Amino acid sequence: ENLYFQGDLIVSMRILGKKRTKTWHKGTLIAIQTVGPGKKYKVKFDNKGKSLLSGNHIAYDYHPPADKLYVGSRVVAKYKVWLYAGIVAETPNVKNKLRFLIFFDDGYASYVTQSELYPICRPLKKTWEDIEDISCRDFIEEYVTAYPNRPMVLLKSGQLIKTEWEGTWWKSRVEEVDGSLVRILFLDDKRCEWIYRGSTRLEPMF
Ligand SMILES: CC(=O)NCc1ccccc1-n1c(C)nnc1C
Repeated sequence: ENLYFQGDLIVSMRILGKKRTKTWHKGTLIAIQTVGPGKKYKVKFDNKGKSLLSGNHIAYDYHPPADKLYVGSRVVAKYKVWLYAGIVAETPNVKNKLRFLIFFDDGYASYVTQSELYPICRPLKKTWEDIEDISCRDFIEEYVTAYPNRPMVLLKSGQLIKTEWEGTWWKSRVEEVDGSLVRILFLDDKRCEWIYRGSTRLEPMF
């Protein structure tokens, strides 16, 4: 059946849609289709294209209030400017300077503000089940379900550690700590990465 209304969605509303590049883009909802118990959403993008999308691949074109976001919430966030999907890992508190921690689907971790987030319209019941990479999906499942139990390593600037990258352990130095993230300098290539302090990639004991 073709619908005009579905929950709080209405044909002709402004929306974000996921493209095949995995980046998200502004568009208009032009149709809502039911296929059995399933639903699909047709989006005409502002520049290029039409797509027929599942409800976990569209997002509202506004910023969610803080009270609607939980650990595990499925969101689209500004990525450094692209829009990319992720999962809320922390909500604002004193220890993170009132920011949201986002774990992006590709494994990137960043603190963002509410103005950098868009809520996904119809997330999966287990929100991590549409993460493509099984290693990434399993980490997120474990993190979200164990929360607020979060084993982390206490690191300090200047500390020498080994950090995993592409299957091997590299000599590295802690440059800076920002809440639950640590900025690691790899000593061989002298390049930095922000890493979650509960990552098994971090080995201070060697
Ligand atoms: C940069 C970061 O720590 N992201 C968290 C994360 C989120 C999802 C999947 C993997 C990871 N991860 C990476 C990448 N390194 N360790 C872990 C855990």
